[PDB]
Amino acid sequence: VQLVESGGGVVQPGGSLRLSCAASGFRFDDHAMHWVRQAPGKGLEWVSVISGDGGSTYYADSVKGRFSISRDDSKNSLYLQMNSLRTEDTALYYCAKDRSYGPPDVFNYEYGMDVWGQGTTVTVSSASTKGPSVFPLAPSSKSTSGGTAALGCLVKDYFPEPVTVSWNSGALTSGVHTFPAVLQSSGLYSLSSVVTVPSSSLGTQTYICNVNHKPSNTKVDKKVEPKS
Amino acid sequence: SVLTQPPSASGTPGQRVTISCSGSSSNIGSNTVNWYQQLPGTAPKLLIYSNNQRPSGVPDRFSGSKSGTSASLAISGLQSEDEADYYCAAWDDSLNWVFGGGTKLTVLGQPKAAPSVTLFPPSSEELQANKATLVCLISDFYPGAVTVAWKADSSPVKAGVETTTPSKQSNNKYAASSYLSLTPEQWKSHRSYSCQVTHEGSTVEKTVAPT
Amino acid sequence: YGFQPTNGVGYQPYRVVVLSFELLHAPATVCGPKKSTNLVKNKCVNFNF
Amino acid sequence: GYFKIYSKHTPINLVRDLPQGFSALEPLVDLPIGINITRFQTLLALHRS
Ligand SMILES: *[C@@H]1O[C@H](CO)[C@@H](O)[C@H](O)[C@H]1NC(C)=O
Repeated sequence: VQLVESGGGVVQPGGSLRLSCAASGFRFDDHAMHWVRQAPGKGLEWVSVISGDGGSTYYADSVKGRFSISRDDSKNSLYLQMNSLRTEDTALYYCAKDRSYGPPDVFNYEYGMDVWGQGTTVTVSSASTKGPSVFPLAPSSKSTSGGTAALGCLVKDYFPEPVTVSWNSGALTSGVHTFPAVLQSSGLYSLSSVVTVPSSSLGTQTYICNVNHKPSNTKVDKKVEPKS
Repeated sequence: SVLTQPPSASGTPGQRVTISCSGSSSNIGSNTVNWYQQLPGTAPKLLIYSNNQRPSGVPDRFSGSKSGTSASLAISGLQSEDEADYYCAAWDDSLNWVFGGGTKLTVLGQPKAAPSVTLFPPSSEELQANKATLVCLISDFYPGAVTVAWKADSSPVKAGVETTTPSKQSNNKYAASSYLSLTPEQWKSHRSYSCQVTHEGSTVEKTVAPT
Repeated sequence: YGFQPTNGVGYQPYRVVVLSFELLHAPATVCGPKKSTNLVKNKCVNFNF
Repeated sequence: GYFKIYSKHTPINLVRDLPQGFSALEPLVDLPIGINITRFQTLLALHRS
C-alpha cells in the first residue's frame, strides 16, 4: 500500500527528464493514477491522469503537448516523460492513486485520491552548480544578553540546494538552529545557522561549524570566535 | 475553472468552523467535490469524497455539504492537530481537474510572544572578499505576521534585501531571517544600519555601526 | 458475461438506470416538490397561495 | 384532456322512479388523461342466484 518515486534532479531549461513511480500492495488494473505537482510554498496543481485498464489520458492545459505519461502493470510502475521544460516547473511532484479508475470524465460522482507518495523535487535553471562561501558570525555584546550569547556561520551563494552545516562535528544540539535557505535574485541560495551558548563561554570551548556540500564535495570547518 | 475559496480562516479551539468553495457549473454543477488536508511538510490526506463520505480513518468531526454550486467543509470543534491547508477539488467538464486555493488554520491559542531580534554585520573575511551582507534573524514570535524594514543611517532602504517566510520551529512558534547585500564601500559609507521588525502593531529594532 | 467475484473492475457488474423526459402535449404529470415558506398575519404582505 | 366527474347521492323515498326537486352536484374527481371520447356504456350485475 505504498508509493515511491524517483527521477528528479537539476536540468537546464531545454532538457528532458523521466520520472518514475513504483507502487506496492494492490493491482494496477483497478485504479487510475495521477501526477500532481506543487510549487514550494504554494498550492497544488494537477498535472495528469491515466485511467486504469489501458489508456485514456488527460493533461493540464499549460502542460499540453510537452509531457507524456504511461503505466506498466508488468512492473507496477508509472513513467512521466518531460520534454522541453521551462523555468516555472520547479516543484515537488506527487504520485497519487485514484480509487475507482476510469477518467473522472466517465466515472463521475466518486473518484477521490486516497494514498499519496512522498514526492520528488525537480528544479530547472542555468545557474549550474556552485560551492558555498562561508563566514563566521562572531559572538558579540550586541548579540550578548545576560547569561547567554549567540554565534553562528553564514554559508552563502550555492546552487545545489541540499547543503548541511553542523556544529562541532554534530556535538552541540542545544541552541543550534539552521534557518531555511534563501534564494537570491542572483539565482543562488544562502543560509545562516546560529547557536546560543553561555556568555561566560564566549571563546572558552570549541565552536566549529562543519560545512558539507553533498552534490559537490565541499567540506570545511570554520571556527567562530568573539570579535577582535 | 478557478474554484474561489478564502485564503485563511480562524477560530478558537472547540467550536464549529466552516470552509467554503464556489465553483461555477462544470466544476460543482455536474461533478462531485473532494476535500484534502495538508499538514505542514507531509503528503496530503483525503478527507471527504462524493460530497459527504469520509473514508476509514477520518474521525467524526468532519462533514461535507454541496448546495447547487457551492461546497462546504465543516470542522466541528478545532483541536491542536488541525492546523493545516485544506483544498477542494472538482473535475470541470473543461477536461481538466481543478484545485482550490487552500486555506490555513489559526487555532489562535498560544499567547503573544515577543519576536527576539538579532543583527550581525558583515564579517571581516567578507570585507576582504569585496562584499558585505547584513544578517537579521527573528525568532520566537508565535503569531507569525512579522514584517521587516531596513535602515541606512537615517533613511529606509529597499534594494538588496531578501526575507524568508516564517518557518515553524519545534516549540511551534516561528522564525525568520533577512539578508542585506552591500558593497564594503557602502558598508563604510553610512555610519550605521539597522533592522526593524513590526509585529501586531508593536515594533522592535536592532542597530549596528561599522566598527 | 461471466461475472466472477474475483475479477478486477472492468469486468464487474454495474447496474445502469437511464432517465429521459418528454413534454409533448399532456395536461399535467410529474413535477417537483415546490417549496413553501411560512404564513404571517396582520401585516401588508405579498402572498402566493 | 381532463375528465371531470360531479356526483351526488340523495335518498329517495321511492324505489325506482325519477323524483322532483333541487339538489346541486359536487365535484368528485379530475383525471388528466388526454383520451378522446365519443361513446359510453353501462355495467350491470346479473341474476344468477
Ligand atoms: C380526437 O379526435 C379528433 C378527430 O377529429 C382528432 O383530430 C384529435 O386529434 C383527437 N384528439 C387528440 C388529443 O388527438
